[PDB]
Amino acid sequence: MREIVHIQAGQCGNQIGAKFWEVISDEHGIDPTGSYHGDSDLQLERINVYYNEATGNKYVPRAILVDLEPGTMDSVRSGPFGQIFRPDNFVFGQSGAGNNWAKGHYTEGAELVDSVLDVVRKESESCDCLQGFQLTHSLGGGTGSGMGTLLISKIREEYPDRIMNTFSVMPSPKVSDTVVEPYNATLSVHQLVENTDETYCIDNEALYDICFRTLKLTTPTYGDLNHLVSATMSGVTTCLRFPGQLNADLRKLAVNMVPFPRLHFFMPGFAPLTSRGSQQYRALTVPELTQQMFDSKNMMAACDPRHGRYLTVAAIFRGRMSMKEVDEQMLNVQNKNSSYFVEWIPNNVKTAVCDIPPRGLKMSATFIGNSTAIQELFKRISEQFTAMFRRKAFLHWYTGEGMDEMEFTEAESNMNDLVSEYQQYQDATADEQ
Amino acid sequence: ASVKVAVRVRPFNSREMSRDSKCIIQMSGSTTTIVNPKQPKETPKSFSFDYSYWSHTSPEDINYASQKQVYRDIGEEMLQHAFEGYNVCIFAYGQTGAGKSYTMMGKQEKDQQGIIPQLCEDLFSRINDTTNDNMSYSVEVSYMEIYCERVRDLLNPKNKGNLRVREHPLLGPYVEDLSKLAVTSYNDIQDLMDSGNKARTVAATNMNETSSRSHAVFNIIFTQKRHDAETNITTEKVSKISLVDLAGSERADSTGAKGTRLKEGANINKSLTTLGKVISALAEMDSGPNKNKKKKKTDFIPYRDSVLTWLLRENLGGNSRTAMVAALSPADINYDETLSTLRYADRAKQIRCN
Amino acid sequence: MRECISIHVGQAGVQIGNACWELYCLEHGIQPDGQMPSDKTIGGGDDSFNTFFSETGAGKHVPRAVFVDLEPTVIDEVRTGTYRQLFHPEQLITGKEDAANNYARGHYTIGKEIIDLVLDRIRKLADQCTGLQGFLVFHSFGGGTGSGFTSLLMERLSVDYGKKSKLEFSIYPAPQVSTAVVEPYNSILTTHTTLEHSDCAFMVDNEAIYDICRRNLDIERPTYTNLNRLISQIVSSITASLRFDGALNVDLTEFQTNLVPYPRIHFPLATYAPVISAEKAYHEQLSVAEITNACFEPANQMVKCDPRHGKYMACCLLYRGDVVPKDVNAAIATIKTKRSIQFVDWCPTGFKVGINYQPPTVVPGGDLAKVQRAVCMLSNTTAIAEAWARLDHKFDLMYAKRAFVHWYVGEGMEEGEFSEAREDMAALEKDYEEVGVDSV
Ligand SMILES: CC(=O)O[C@H]1C(=O)[C@@]2(C)[C@H]([C@H](OC(=O)c3ccccc3)[C@]3(O)C[C@H](OC(=O)[C@H](O)[C@@H](NC(=O)c4ccccc4)c4ccccc4)C(C)=C1C3(C)C)[C@]1(OC(C)=O)CO[C@@H]1C[C@@H]2O
Ligand SMILES: Nc1nc2c(ncn2[C@@H]2O[C@H](COP(=O)(O)OP(=O)(O)OP(=O)(O)O)[C@@H](O)[C@H]2O)c(=O)[nH]1
Ligand SMILES: Nc1nc2c(ncn2[C@@H]2O[C@H](COP(=O)(O)OP(=O)(O)O)[C@@H](O)[C@H]2O)c(=O)[nH]1
Ligand SMILES: [Mg+2]
Repeated sequence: MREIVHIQAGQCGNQIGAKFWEVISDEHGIDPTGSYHGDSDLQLERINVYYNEATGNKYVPRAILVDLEPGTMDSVRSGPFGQIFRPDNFVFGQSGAGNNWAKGHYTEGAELVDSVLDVVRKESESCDCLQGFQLTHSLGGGTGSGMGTLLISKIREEYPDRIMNTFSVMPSPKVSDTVVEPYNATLSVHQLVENTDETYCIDNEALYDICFRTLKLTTPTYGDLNHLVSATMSGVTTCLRFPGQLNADLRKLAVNMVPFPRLHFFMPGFAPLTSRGSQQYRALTVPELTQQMFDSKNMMAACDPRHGRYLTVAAIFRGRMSMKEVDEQMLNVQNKNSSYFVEWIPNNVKTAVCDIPPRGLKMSATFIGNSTAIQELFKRISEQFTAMFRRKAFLHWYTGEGMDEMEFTEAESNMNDLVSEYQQYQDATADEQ
Repeated sequence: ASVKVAVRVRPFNSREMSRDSKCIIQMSGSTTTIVNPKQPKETPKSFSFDYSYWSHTSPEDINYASQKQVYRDIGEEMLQHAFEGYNVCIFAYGQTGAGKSYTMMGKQEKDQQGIIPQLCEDLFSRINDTTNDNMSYSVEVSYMEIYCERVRDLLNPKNKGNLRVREHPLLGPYVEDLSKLAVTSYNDIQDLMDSGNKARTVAATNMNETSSRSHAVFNIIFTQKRHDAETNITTEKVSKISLVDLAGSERADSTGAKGTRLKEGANINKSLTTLGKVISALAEMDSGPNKNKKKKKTDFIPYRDSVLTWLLRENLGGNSRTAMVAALSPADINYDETLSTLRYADRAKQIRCN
Repeated sequence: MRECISIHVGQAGVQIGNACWELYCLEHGIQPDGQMPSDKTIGGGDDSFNTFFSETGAGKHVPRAVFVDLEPTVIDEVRTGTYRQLFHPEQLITGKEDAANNYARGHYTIGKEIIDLVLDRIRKLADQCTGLQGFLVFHSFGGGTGSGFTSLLMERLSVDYGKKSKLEFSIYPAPQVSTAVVEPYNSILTTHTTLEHSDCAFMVDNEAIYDICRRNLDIERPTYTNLNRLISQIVSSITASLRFDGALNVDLTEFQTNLVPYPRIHFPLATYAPVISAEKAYHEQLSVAEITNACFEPANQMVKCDPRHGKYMACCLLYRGDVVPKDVNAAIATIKTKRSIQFVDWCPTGFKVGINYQPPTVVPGGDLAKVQRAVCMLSNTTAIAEAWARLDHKFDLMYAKRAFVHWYVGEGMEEGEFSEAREDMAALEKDYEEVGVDSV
């Protein structure tokens, strides 16, 4: 039994995790009270992947909620699915990080890390065969970055062989709500590239553009972005919970998408997306899904694939469909857009097909890209970093917590090195003399 | 950045001579060829290396690679490089009983010694000879072990905790709270090496009860100090000479134990693969500009894929000389281990034979 | 008497086994639950043919097979599907993770501690037997479970059952269609065990079967079920000589004697001629000559290779249904006069023939038309090297930079094994080239 432990630290991660549990409970037919009222027996075939059984037939999510402030915890508990969680797993403090990485990692998180790791150990011991971990956290700078990387470091030390997964919202240039984003982003990504095994980049600007252009919404809110991220998260772990003609377990992906250990930053996407106004005019089929899948506007990281080349791609289909159609469509995408794909790799489109589509769709698809452009997402942050590190703009708050200056330089150098390896393989040729 | 690879053959030991033990490795100038013992008559597989050394039989006047000849070939030139001011790295690789200690350390009688005693003795002698009233030399040493991608101290008798690794912006990678003791003569170095080799982590496996489980580094830092009279000493050049003991590559069938043994074997295999990749790309880079000239911008060496290649960043490239020694077991019983050793030795710019 | 053990490893082998056992139960009259009304109604005969089933006292029929896997998701479908009551509950499933498309994980990190149970179950099955003839291992290249566990299991069974034949049926990577990024590594690692231990390893390709489905069956969007049914028909045609009466029967030892000139060239292609839809079943005669000619058409081959770019060195035609030796001899005489079909100078006999009286059985809800006659052609030919050669090219482009190797070395493997496998495949290709050169 492949079962996963879920953690959620910070405000953004907690909100996304709440919507994720909403979506998962809807998929598996779990009421907010924790009881089953679904339709098909297949929902109970692999309920233990995310849930744990409780004596009165009930089901408790295998979730651990973390935050330094109590507001997000109260908001989640005072919510639609607030009562589904285990109260003993609500570990939190009473002093916020104040958008301070040093405060989250070194001073305030050091006191709580023992409690969160004790709860994580209790949850992990009960599992028959643990597969991996999940952790939702934004790189804004508060509880998320600091205590998330602390948790990843501790768990990687404790469980060196179980697959680690994270879902993160990168900073954006046009959408920003705090003044110290680049520092926290660089400091967090140092530990992420050191420790994690898969990280799925998410950008608020891309989600807003998807909302305005593809979904044609008028006044999007955070709920829609959490909905999209939840769709991606559910799509990634579809083959552990339902059967299909071709299974794509998390470790299969870990082998397939990652050529070298450090290039494990991925670009997510979902299809179909119709805007509730052009639903009648669209023909939902595998060729059309593939057309929407490899479109620049449909990716959530705010990067242009046309400004790079793909190292790897994974298309997790869900529904009843022919394998010839999928294979031919992936081959056509390879041949028609050959200039945007790496040459050394003979085939770089992993394929997965599941038998149980979403609740209200005949078929759906999840996209997991790995391309060079992603450099442009990191590169901009580095520029901003220099623009505030040339003068030590706000470092005196971090140094107060006991962080030396050199750590910033180390993290910046690691950023630059990671950018250099994505370009290493991105000019399209490599020969002549 | 030039890489020179050497492979050496050892004599039989007491156990091998006690049993019915043949010789299976043949060497001609620079080409080494193996022949299967349990399936003859197929085709002795052949490889080419930068140096092939025959110390098997005895001082056989005809083509017998003495220890001093290997020293003059590798260690003396790289010691000249170290004295010039640039960095140096030396690797030792091979399975248990393959005879890598016979080359690195050698016999204790100091008549047919290893690379390390000759290198240290010549270093101290040249330091003594040129020590005039102005030029001042300093030598310091340290010893660390890389175990499951964690650095541990071998000289300090504290509890075996994991030290931290940092990147100084100018001095490059380094290790925090690493013990560093000064030396004056080879006797202190020998005592430190004995204590460190006693302190290292080993475990019993299905091939040897005291098989290595971790990589090791003996770093020696050499500092020059000019003493012109004007107003300054001008530290001038700081040259590092590093010695690396590499654990043997492992297959799960040989080490079938579950738990810590499998994890250790996997980490050793990953680290060795990354090290070979880095050395191969380094050799290609050295060959190109030397002959080709295409500054090829800088391409990119994956220097951050492991801790062993990360700590030795300043010695493995930029401007320095690298070398490696692979010991071969001549017995047929260890044919697979020897074949794996040659297969690893094929790295660092494989060349053409026949 | 005449008994074979059918082992299925991985998702591909398990699903082909589902199709195979569906077809066998349909052929023999055994209902899914495993009961057989024919014996109790008649009280005579031997409809419980021992080649695939064992009969208990109560009248049930347990198939002779073990369905090994590492993901519960596939075997649990069988354990709760239509045929839940057919099999022994000893399905040999591993309560752990998958091979993750890693040969090492299948071989010697996760495969261990479960191979003992698989071998013990095979020991019990063979001890129940009295006239065991061979094994039928179903797997597929390109997968960690397939390659690794088939290699380990074949090694153990060769050490334990070295005197018994071991047939293999496998799916090879297509020239362009592929559903994973590490298929060449897995196939190359499978080379060094499929060659030495298996006595005759059969090959199929998905792209060729898709083309067959499109051109003949007129299915524009086929899925894996049709491919599995075609493979099941091929295996049934191969094995029919051991069960039903026939004028010219062929045993497995006869197959190995006729199709294998030298030990290292036991890798023939297989094909089925009358793969025709019901709509086009009319407007045609489907005589012996027509099906025999259709067998040698390049379009009808199930591996993407050109027969015209080589020379046949062995051919074995297994006919089923209303056939007589006169028509077969006439068809072979017709084929021998064609210039395109070129035969080696050292095989003057050329063709082997067998005939059986049992026609093909139509699976309900399938796509193959009812036909009075059918033929399965096995062909040892030199063209297959091309299907190998392209794959090596893929491997080369993936090994000049050590991409994805660290996942394999992190599970107990060295980078020299890749070179060992590459040289073994090169030796196989050179031997195949050597065989076809005309003598003087
Ligand atoms: C015409 C019809 O059938 O109604 C659809 C619908 O109109 C559309 C527009 C839906 C609709 O989605 C949105 O409008 C939307 C807006 C912002 C962010 C996300 C979604 C729908 O809301 C979403 C909803 O989707 C689901 O039920 C999926 O299962 C989805 N979400 C949930 O199950 C869910 C559960 C609890 C609470 C909220 C949502 C899902 C997708 C992947 C993995 C798991 C779940 C459906 C059927 C519709 C509506 C209701 C209008 C779409 O749904 C998705 C995300 O697949 C958006 O584009 C698709 C295409 C559909 O045609
Ligand atoms: N003909 C046919 N081929 C299949 C089928 N299912 C999977 N395949 C092929 O099998 C290949 C994967 O190799 P497998 O050995 O089957 O993978 P697996 O059985 O799931 O084993 P793991 O990789 O360990 O999960 C894919 O490239 C598919 O093309 C099937 O049902 N029919
Ligand atoms: N998608 C999403 N992003 C959010 C939400 N709230 C805040 N953010 C992003 O997160 C960043 C702030 O990080 P935050 O979560 O507040 O840090 P925390 O104090 O650890 O919780 C901002 O730059 C926002 O872009 C939300 O509800 N949804
Ligand atoms: Mg599988």
